[PDB]
Amino acid sequence: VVYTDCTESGQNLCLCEGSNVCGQGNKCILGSDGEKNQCVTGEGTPKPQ
Repeated sequence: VVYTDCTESGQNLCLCEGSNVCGQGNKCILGSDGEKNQCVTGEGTPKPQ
């Protein structure tokens, strides 16, 4: 399957780290002064369409 490019910090099923997708149940953190992506644990949200 293929989702889409993230657009808000806290997503999961999106292209977080590079072109690879994270995994529901985690928590990605976008834009953060140099930190464009980081698949960290926590509770993210299924990037809607």
